[PDB]
Amino acid sequence: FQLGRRIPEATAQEGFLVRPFTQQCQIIHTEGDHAVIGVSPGNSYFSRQRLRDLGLWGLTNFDRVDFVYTDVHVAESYEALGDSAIEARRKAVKNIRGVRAKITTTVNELDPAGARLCVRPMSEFQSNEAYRELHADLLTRLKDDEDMRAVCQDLVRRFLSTKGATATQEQVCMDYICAEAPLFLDTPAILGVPSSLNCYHQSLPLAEMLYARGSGLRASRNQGHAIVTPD
Repeated sequence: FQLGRRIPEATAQEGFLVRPFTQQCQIIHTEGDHAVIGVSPGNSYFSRQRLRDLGLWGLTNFDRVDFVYTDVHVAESYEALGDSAIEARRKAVKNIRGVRAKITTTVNELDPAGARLCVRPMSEFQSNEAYRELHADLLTRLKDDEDMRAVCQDLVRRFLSTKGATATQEQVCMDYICAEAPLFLDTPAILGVPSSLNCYHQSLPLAEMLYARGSGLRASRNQGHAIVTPD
């Protein structure tokens, strides 16, 4: 249930349906500067074949493509689901090795020279100054603004109710989403590209806020989101 006025529909491209979240995201998709293909560890959707298909779709449609796999708050999520701390870390380490390796093989196969397609962990952005400024700003607004925070908690509970939940599961999920958020706000600032489309096979839980009309916390005018699913 999207809140904008001319909701884009999906365009079929190299085996995917690409659905930009707003009309302005569709302009960014058409610019073809940059895509982030976010990848979650422990998620069987990201098979070797699906990653290859994504990487081919990406290089066909953008000048540059960055696969970014989430490697932060993974052990914490497994603990919040009931694993011991030791076993949560064991499984996080295993799932993070598997997704890193599948992506790395993909990228070596498609772009041996590392010219257009790159993979990196989400934690690598912790030393990026724009990422750090985006993250701190987001945390400060949540701390300072309880109405904005309440909207984000509702969006977290909606997202968890699909995948009820405890306070701990909510808090860890908020942490996990806050850590990805700078790439959903301003990948152009973090990666130095003209514009960027942040792509996933489900809409981002905070999309309704970050890509909305009005004012508040909003993604950069050069940042877009698309939902990208197999045709």
